[PDB]
Order: sequence, then structure tokens, then C-alpha cells
Amino acid sequence: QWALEDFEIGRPLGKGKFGNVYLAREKQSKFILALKVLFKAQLEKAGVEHQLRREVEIQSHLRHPNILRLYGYFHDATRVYLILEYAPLGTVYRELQKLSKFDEQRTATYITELANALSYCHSKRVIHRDIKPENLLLGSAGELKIADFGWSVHAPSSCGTLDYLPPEMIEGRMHDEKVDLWSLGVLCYEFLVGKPPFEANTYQETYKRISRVEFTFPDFVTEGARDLISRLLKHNPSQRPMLREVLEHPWITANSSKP
Ligand SMILES: Nc1ncnc2c1ncn2[C@@H]1O[C@H](COP(=O)(O)OP(=O)(O)OP(=O)(O)O)[C@@H](O)[C@H]1O
Ligand SMILES: [Mg+2]
Repeated sequence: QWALEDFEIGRPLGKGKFGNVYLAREKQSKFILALKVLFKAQLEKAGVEHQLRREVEIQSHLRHPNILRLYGYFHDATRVYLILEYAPLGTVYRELQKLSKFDEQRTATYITELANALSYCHSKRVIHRDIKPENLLLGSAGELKIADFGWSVHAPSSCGTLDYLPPEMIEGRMHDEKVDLWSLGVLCYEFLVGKPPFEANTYQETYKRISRVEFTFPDFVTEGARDLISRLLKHNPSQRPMLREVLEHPWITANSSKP
């Protein structure tokens, strides 16, 4: 259905590897939204037309308040256009740059929102695999929305920064839902500390740190946080808590908010 002439394009919202995302308004209804614009050539060269379909299939059909809606799509001679829900307060990545580190209640709140959203996804055998702060968007209430479903896959199943990926994944092995639990632990640490726990100056060093699960806490991280993170960041996937154990963890319950 949709054509480019249906939209007034405005301000650029962000760039990814593939997406060049703009603010946009639909002329008839004046509906503000975001258009994610991708180049067919690029997609063709990098060979990710599958990721495009998954992203469209998965994301058009989920419905949860902490997951970003994709409303539709259309294409040009030259480009593909995804019609997305607009997240007006930007990324958790920009929040963290601006704030440096989050206190325990913002952190806990975000983890709660992530863990419900992921609970919902996993309910449908969907694993996201790319839960990074630049793909975590903020709605008008400051509520966290998971975006960028191009990496998602039905579970189980067999590029850029490695920081959020678990051992089983950077090493090739089979993985399932528990990937998203490891990433939740990396996010929890990053929110509190301000850098992810396996950060390094090189990919190869990072790879080592993840496979050795080589991380330490600064002094200011508290015992309840250390406990949640240590549990999520276990090498062995089967040893990572389910999402309900996360949601009930005394540190989450002590520090997070309800809707
Ligand atoms: N709905 C939105 N509202 C506000 N900003 C957005 C929205 N969608 C994307 N952005 C901004 O643009 C950046 C790129 O978006 P996105 O992650 O969808 O592209 P990508 O990472 O290139 O995607 P893919 O993983 O499918 O190849 C985001 O990290 C974010 O800064
Ligand atoms: Mg992205």
C-alpha cells in the first residue's frame, strides 16, 4: 500500500549500519512516525534480506507496550522504507552518554521493562539476540521499547561489537532464549557502571574476556546488583535464571517501579 509521497519527512533520528531513520508525518492523518530507510544495494551486498523479512514479520505482529511497533512498509526502485512507531525520547545509549551511569532504580526499572518485554517474546519462541542500548528506545513516558528485530530468530538456532553477546553465540554453538538473559546481565552492569563488563580496545581481547567471563565490579556496585549480574552472566546457559526469577529478584523488587 504505502508510497513515499504519503509522507512529509523531517528530522534525522539516527543511523545504524543499515537503517537511516527519519522523523516523518503521514499527510492525510498527520500521524507522526519514524521511517527506517534501507538501501537495496547495501542489503543485497551484505546479504541480509532475510533479516529484513524477520524484522518485518516479527515486529509487525508483536504487541507489547515495551516493544516498538512496525506498522508497515513499502519500497522504491532504490530503497526499502519501514514505517515505525516514533520513540520521542531517543535511545538508552544517549541517556547513558548524557548521564554516565544510572542509579539503581532507573536501572531496575529498565531491567523490569526489558524482562517483561523479553518474557513476552520468548513466550512466542522469539529471541532478539541484539539487545544493546542503541536498540532500546524511550517512549513519551520514558518507558523502554525494544527495537531492531533484524537479528531475531525462532529458537533454538545456530559482525559488529561483541559486548552484549554470550559465549555460546560468539563461538558458534546452538543457543536459545538464554542469549537474551546474558545480554540483560551485560545491560544491568552497563547501566550501573557506565561501560559494559567485557569492554576492551579490540574485538579479539573482548572475545577472550567474554569466553573467560572475565569481569569485575567497582566498589559502588551493591551486593544485590552483584548477585543479579553474577547469575545472568554465567557461561553455562542452563544456569542462567528464567525471566520470572529476574522479575522477583530482591534487588529488582526493592528498586524497580510498577506501571
Ligand atoms: N522509532 C524510532 N524512534 C526514534 N529513533 C529511532 C527509531 N528507530 C531508530 N531510531 C534511531 O536510529 C538508530 C538506528 O535504528 P535501527 O537500530 O532500527 O537500525 P539498524 O541498527 O541499522 O537496524 P538492523 O539491525 O535491522 O540492520 C537507532 O539506534 C536509533 O538511534
Ligand atoms: Mg540498531
